[PDB]
Amino acid sequence: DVWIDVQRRWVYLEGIFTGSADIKHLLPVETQRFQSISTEFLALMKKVSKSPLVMDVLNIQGVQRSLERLADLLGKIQKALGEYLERERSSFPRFYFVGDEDLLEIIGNSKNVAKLQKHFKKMFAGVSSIILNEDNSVVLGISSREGEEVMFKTPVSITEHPKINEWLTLVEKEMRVTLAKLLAESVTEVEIFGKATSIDPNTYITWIDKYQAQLVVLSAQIAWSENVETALSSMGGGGDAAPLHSVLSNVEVTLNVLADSVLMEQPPLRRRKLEHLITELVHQRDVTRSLIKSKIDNAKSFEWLSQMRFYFDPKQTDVLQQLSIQMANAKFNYGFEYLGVQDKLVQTPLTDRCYLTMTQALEARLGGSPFGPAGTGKTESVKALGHQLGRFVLVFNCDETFDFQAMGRIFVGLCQVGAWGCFDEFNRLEERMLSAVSQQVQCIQEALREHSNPNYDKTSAPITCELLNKQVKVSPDMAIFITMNPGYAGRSNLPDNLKKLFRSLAMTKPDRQLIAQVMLYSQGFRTAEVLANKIVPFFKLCDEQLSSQSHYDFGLRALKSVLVSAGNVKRERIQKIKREKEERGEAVDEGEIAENLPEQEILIQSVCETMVPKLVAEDIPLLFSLLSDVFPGVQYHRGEMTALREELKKVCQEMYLTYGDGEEVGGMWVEKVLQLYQITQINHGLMMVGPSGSGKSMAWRVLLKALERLEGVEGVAHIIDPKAISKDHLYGTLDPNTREWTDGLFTHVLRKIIDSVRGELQKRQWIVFDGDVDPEWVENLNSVLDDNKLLTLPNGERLSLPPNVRIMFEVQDLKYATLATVSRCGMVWFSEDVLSTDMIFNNFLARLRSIPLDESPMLQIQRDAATIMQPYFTSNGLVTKALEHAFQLEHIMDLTRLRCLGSLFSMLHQACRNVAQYNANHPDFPMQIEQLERYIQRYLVYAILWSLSGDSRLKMRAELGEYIRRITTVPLPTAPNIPIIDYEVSISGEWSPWQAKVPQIEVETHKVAAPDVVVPTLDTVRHEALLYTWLAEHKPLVLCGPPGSGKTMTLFSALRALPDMEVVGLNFSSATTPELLLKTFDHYCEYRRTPNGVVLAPVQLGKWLVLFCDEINLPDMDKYGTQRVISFIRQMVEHGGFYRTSDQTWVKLERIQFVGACNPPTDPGRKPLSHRFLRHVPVVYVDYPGPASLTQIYGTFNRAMLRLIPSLRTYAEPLTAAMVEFYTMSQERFTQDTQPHYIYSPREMTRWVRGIFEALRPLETLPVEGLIRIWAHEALRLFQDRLVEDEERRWTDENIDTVALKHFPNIDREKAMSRPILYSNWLSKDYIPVDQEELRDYVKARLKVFYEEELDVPLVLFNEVLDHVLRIDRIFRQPQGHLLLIGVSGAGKTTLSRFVAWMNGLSVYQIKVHRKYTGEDFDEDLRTVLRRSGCKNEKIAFIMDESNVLDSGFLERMNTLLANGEVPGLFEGDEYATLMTQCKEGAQKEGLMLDSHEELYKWFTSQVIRNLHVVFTMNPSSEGLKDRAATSPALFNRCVLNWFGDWS
Amino acid sequence: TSIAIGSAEGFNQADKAINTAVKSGRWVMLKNVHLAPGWLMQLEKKLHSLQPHACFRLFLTMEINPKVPVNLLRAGRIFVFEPPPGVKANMLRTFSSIPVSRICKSPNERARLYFLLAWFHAIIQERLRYAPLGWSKKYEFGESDLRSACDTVDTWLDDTAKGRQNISPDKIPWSALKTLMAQSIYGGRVDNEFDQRLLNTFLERLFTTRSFDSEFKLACKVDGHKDIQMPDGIRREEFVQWVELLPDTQTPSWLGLPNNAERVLLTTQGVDMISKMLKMQ
Amino acid sequence: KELKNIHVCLGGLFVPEAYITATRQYVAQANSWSLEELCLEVNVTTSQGATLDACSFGVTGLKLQGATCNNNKLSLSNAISTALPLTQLRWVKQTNT
Ligand SMILES: Nc1ncnc2c1ncn2[C@@H]1O[C@H](COP(=O)(O)OP(=O)(O)OP(=O)(O)O)[C@@H](O)[C@H]1O
Ligand SMILES: Nc1ncnc2c1ncn2[C@@H]1O[C@H](COP(=O)(O)OP(=O)(O)O)[C@@H](O)[C@H]1O
Ligand SMILES: Nc1ncnc2c1ncn2[C@@H]1O[C@H](COP(=O)(O)OP(=O)(O)O)[C@@H](O)[C@H]1O
Ligand SMILES: Nc1ncnc2c1ncn2[C@@H]1O[C@H](COP(=O)(O)OP(=O)(O)O)[C@@H](O)[C@H]1O
Ligand SMILES: [Mg+2]
Ligand SMILES: [Mg+2]
Repeated sequence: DVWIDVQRRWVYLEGIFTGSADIKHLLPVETQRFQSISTEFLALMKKVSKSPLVMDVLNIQGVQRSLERLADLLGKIQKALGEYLERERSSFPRFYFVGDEDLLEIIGNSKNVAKLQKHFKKMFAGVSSIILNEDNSVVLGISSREGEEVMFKTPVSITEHPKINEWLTLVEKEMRVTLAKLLAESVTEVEIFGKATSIDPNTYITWIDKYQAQLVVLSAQIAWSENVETALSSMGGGGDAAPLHSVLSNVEVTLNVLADSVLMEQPPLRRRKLEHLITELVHQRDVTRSLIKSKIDNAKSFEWLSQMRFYFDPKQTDVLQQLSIQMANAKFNYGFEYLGVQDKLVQTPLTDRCYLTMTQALEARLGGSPFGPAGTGKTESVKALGHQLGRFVLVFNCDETFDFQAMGRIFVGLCQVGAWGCFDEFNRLEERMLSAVSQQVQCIQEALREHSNPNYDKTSAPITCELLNKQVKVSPDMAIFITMNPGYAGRSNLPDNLKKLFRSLAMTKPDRQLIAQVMLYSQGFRTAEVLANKIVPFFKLCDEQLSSQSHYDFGLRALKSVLVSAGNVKRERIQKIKREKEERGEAVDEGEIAENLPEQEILIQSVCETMVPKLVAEDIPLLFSLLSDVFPGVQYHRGEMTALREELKKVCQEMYLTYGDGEEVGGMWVEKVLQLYQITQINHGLMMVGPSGSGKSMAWRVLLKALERLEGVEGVAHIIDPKAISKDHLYGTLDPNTREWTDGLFTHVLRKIIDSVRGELQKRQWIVFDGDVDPEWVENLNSVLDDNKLLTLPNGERLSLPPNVRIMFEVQDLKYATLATVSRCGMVWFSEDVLSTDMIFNNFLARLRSIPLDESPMLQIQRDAATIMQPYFTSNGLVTKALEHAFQLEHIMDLTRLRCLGSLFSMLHQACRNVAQYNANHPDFPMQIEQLERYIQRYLVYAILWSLSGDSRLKMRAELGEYIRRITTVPLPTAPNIPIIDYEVSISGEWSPWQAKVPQIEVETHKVAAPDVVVPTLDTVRHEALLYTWLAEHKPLVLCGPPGSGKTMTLFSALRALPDMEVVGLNFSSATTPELLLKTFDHYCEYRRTPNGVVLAPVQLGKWLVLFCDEINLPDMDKYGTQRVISFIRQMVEHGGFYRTSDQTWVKLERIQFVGACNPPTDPGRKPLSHRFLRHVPVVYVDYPGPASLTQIYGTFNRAMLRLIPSLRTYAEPLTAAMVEFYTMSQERFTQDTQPHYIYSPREMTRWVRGIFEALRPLETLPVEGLIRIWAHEALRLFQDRLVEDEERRWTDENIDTVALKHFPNIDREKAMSRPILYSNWLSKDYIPVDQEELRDYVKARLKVFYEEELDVPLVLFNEVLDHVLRIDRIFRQPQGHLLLIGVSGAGKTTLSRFVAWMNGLSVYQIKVHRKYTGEDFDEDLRTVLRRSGCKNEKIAFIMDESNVLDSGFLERMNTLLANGEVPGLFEGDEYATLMTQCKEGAQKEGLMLDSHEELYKWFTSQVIRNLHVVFTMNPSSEGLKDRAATSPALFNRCVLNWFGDWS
Repeated sequence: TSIAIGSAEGFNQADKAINTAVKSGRWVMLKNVHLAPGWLMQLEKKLHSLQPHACFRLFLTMEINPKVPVNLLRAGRIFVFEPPPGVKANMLRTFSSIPVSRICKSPNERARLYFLLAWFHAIIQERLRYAPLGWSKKYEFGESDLRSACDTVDTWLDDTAKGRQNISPDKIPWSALKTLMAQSIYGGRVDNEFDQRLLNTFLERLFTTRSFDSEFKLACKVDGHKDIQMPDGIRREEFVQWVELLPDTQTPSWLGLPNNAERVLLTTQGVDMISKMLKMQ
Repeated sequence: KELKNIHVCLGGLFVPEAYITATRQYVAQANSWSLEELCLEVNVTTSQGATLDACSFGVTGLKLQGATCNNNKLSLSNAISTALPLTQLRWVKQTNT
């Protein structure tokens, strides 16, 4: 327990000390200590490696003492390194925004400054890189992402300050002082531009170009504030001529100059500066107009103090404190943080109210809480206010993983740096986390309040707060802001104490008209006022008139996207007119171009490009009428993107897809593809919404390929099923102990793209989320899908979204996504009408004609078959009308078009393979065109029938057959009454009845009612053929039907005809999760790293692994209607693989197929399957055998049974009838409506026949009365033991007598129906009937012996005790015989079970559960019992009580053990090797020589099945039994249920 | 020592603080203990077998939810904190919470400003009972808003009055106070145009120079033809004494609402009372 | 054309704001006006004694809370609610006055 820790510590410390070759210069003494440690480590490696034996090294003295000394040394040096990192973070606090490994990277790479250039983006607001000279010895300045640079007035020399922290601090200080000096110069110039009647455009543009985008806006604000203050000071006399009009006119003329400037072409940086200046001066004009209208003549009037005012004092020695920003009574000093070129918001009334409220909160030294619906400007307004004060604002997208420690360290970083923390979705945290974080917030605010006191002096002790058990310095510039959408799903409730720490503000209705007007005016739109007054009411009326859809969003983000697109479209149209003028003539006048420009047409084009793609069919005319009314007389026609259209054509031809233009076949699909392309061009977050199989996947794949072939940029798509894995595996985990971050799947992909080791940034990267969307996981992408384009992790790491990456979602609905997600994504709606059925038929036929089925005569056969079946796959054809009619029938599951179509296509592929097999079998006489035509037509009819009605009852199948017969022209069977579903198609091309494949067999006497014995019946031969057809193609299939209908029996019978397939049983339950599938893969398959990637394939080469799921619809749906295991299977089927979360690696499945079984979804505890899952799995409905089929199946078993006694051979026909009638009656009498366990199926009848056969095996002869007695006894043990009420059991007795007398008239009633019907093999060797009194005496004697040898609790014998012990003895004498005794506590269930187990030689095992009992203890006990009963051949009665269960994992493991006899993941690791060793020893003891682990594990499973008997005892709860029926299905279909109840 | 419940470190801190205080005699407060219903049981068992210092006190602040253990409720004395029953009770609580030295300061008008603040707070908090009509939704107009308004009044009065004993009512920054209360303090919670209009209603009606006249009416036609009269006093004790002599006949007309607004509610509660008197029979 | 002269109950419609938008659109299209420059005027009259012009739409079931309407003028009342017999919504050009 010491060697591994020391080894790991030495490895990572050696990595740290070796990667950082310069770390020794700052850490000398510990460098020498680590050199000594490394010498010691080399000594150990030279000593222990010589002798590779544990015994050879544990005999050497001085090893453990030296190891303990080394452990202490490693701990001490690690603590010293941690303290050093803390101390170096104390200086230059920006290092609190980088990780420890990153901090060490900067520490050791101080000599080379090239590696440090990637860390400034996370330590500074807008500093992306630092400018250095050719020597890389002095820091000349800083640069931003946009390329704007600030040249330091005095460059920082790294040579004079070699230490990293010192010159970094000098760089930051020089940044601030240089920004202050440049601001002073810009203010000096803009003052000259101020107080002027006219402004020269050239000088104004020169000044704009000279200074940074931040500084020009700041200087304009300062100059305007000074002008207004001077005017108010002059007017303070009262009743005087106003020079405030002069200030207003100065604003107006400057706005005119700026508006003229933006009309003409400008450099992008200058254009952004002009836009910011236009916005700011529009706000200034509005404020000045408000002041003039209000007749404000005093500078102390609140109409002027309520505004943001800027005061510049050149007389201040400190240039940092030279600028003051004041709002109401709140004063701030400009932080002078370089912000680069941010996007300025429009200062609307709401923004002003937000500024006032947040500044009031800041003056009170408490946080701000803007709340409201999504897209109201809550986060952006906070960022805009932070940038207005020159503050460094960091946005943290918060979720429930932001625990106390993560929030504490974020607060520590904010305190040290002095930055603003905008915590978006703060309510996504847990309520207990909110309460815990409230204490830290209160401590920080108290420290700030103490700082604000005038009694404090900066020369005294600095203000510190207790954060994470540490004293942390709190800067006065810190602020905490939380933006939350109250009411949204996935949000928690804030505690009152936390709420009192923030000033709340309702941001619900943004001033949309003002934003539209200002944005359009800044882009150069003439008549922006009318455009805004038309486009904002248009959005309001679109929200009102249009239908309510979950993917509809007509808020600010929609208008914002529309306005940005309108500006881009205007620029593109101007460029197009420019090139047209260049190619035709030489006269270009940009003013003329702006004058005659159809701005309304541009707005219509923007609206159509952004709003139209998300509209449903019924809402398109409404929106177009709204456009025609709001913008009358103007029309827009979408441009024909031809250059992309030929590429789409080529890709569709290469991908066997149908292409169309406009109103042709597939035209709507191409329109949707073009809309998706436009949304990609305009949005970095996209979503493709529509019902399953609407062509979304093909749309985006074809778009990616066409873009690759058109632009030349290679497109890489990463497809992730977000709900197929846990959110921890999707985003990442933070270790609560070691604070170590493990990346998730999306995080790993994004980080790999950002690093771009293999040129990822040069490729078009599309991260598609193909799965369900709920607020639990998708809200973590909010900051990703916002203007922030940033992924924030709880460990403080922030990853910026590269411009070449698009985040896409492919979903079937958005009924669980909140508006927060809907508003942050461009929606493309794919209706089912987009993908027509003709398109699917064309794709299928093209694939059939092009792709061979074997891997060419096979291709020729496929082409001939496609030519033959072409006439039936047309619009208004046979298949289309059949599908339309089948959609009107009743099916056991929801019917989707692609499920039936894929079933039909697979059956047609099987037909082609049948023709190929016929040709191979007859080399001399290959199948001719006429025989092929007849066979293909008849098989097409047959496959249509079995694919469009295979999941329906008999009457639906007959109805579909009759409809097909009415509409088809294919020759059909001519029977007047036999339905078409009763025929098959022979390879000769003729209809043949299925009854010819159903021969009356004679089962062997010793094989009566055996588990693998099937009596051939019409449904058996039909379902067997259908399952063989579906399995031969490896197409996943689902069998639906009532429990015990024969789904497993049919599937095993069909698989017996496929020797190359090995079946593995998985039993799903309510708490089944994909880890069960992963354990099955680990046990039965292996991963290998082929050159194409990781491939998971079965260990047995040449065999296909069929994973058979027993109850596929049992797994619980979350509160958002998603089953994780179902999504996992859908991913493995549709994508042919999954993701290994150990290293986030795509694993491709090979030679693995899935088969599911389930009860109808209407049954209790069963959920309907997802439509995206049912699309790929054909569903076959296996119903209960009818009276004729049951009579045939059990009649055969009875004849085989009664062949034992010739004198009874004539009673097979009546007995079977007595079997059939009573079973029917009970099935009608007792239903699941009364009690959950009242389920009767052919399984009871098999048990009936099997029990009577066991009773009849030893007897040499027996009269009819004894046979009837055995029949009645087995009926009692089958149909009466589970009954709850007394009247039900009385009904069972009376009708057993009635049925027996009806079917056996001439019998002795008393001799066969003596009411105490008791059978036992205790008194005699055979299972003959026993008398009650002799049985009581024998039980009394055995109980005396039991008291002497075992538990000595005296018992009182009554009749019920004798009946119960007889039943338990019956169950313990059967293979895999498990019990479920349901009754009141203290009724003797455990005592009777132990007594009967002792009589039968079973060893009683009970788990000793205590308070500290966990799942691991249960797993260990399970391993013990399995080893004892499977390796030692010891019969064990495992007695378990319902109170012994502490978790659902108990029920999962018990369910798997009851159903299969083994737990796939129970023995893993050294335990599996020990189990294999003991199993080999046990097999050698038995006399079987087994070599491989697979067959040995099979022998172990057989031993466990034969030996272990599980007795489950539980109290009779009404809802408890219903819950157990779903949590553990095997407790009700693998266990014999005995209702002891209370004592009568 | 105040500790917020919810984290493991929180539980460790709570245990350490209680163990220290039961011997030293200090006080321990634990906040939001309803978020850890399980831990409250072990806390109750720990408290039961304990003989702490004479001056030791343990306060557990919680929300009224059924997850709190019954045994813990029986083990301690319960105090329910809720909106005051009426305008008079609300104003009395407001005047008791604010220190006397705060109201009695350099300007004599500060007392009347605080009285107006208390009346305003009482009216808006009492209109919350008639949720559909008094407002549009259950806004959380609470004690923090009152503190913020008091701080704003203090700051702006001190700014306007540079320590002068008396200032004219027209010189009081009425516009600043009205705007800050309608946009930042009380208007921050308001997310409706009509609720904002009603808040502006109350602020313009109450906060003005006319509030310093002897004929000022706080409310009109409360019952019949009489109306609530603005007290003529200039000291805090006189305002409190006026609040004490309120008629104890409060009607929704005191709030500006119609008198029948309570008619349904006062009916239901009455019936509810009967039900409770029948449940305990 | 008959659908214009019917009186609907706004509370009995699944989406009454869609009805308001539809009436606004009908008035805008009939007079060839722009959709965004239309404002709404309300005239309360008796259901039987009323006339609807090209811009007036009839609405029933509106209840005035705490006030009574006489001659299209509102007065405070002590009644909980007063049933407005018929309401004429008439779309007109915005005057900005
Ligand atoms: N342009 C096309 N021409 C012909 N067939 C097409 C075309 N586009 C798609 N298909 C076919 O129609 C079906 C559409 O499946 P696709 O995965 O594209 O739909 P989807 O809506 O993304 O499905 P899901 O919602 O299940 O993920 C497939 O059989 C596909 O091969
Ligand atoms: N006053 C404004 N001027 C310009 N753009 C604005 C304004 N208010 C909001 N926006 C834009 O609208 C969107 C609002 O985003 P965000 O502030 O995150 O919304 P919220 O916080 O309400 O969810 C962004 O695109 C933002 O730039
Ligand atoms: N033709 C048949 N031959 C033999 N047994 C049959 C036949 N039809 C139905 N059964 C009986 O029906 C039951 C089906 O059990 P099982 O395969 O587990 O059903 P399911 O998969 O529907 O749960 C068994 O008892 C089986 O013997
Ligand atoms: N038939 C009986 N006569 C007398 N005592 C009995 C009888 N059955 C159970 N007990 C007593 O009940 C206790 C055992 O109950 P147990 O079998 O564990 O109950 P459960 O039915 O809940 O499993 C012992 O005290 C035992 O002597
Ligand atoms: Mg936000
Ligand atoms: Mg798809």
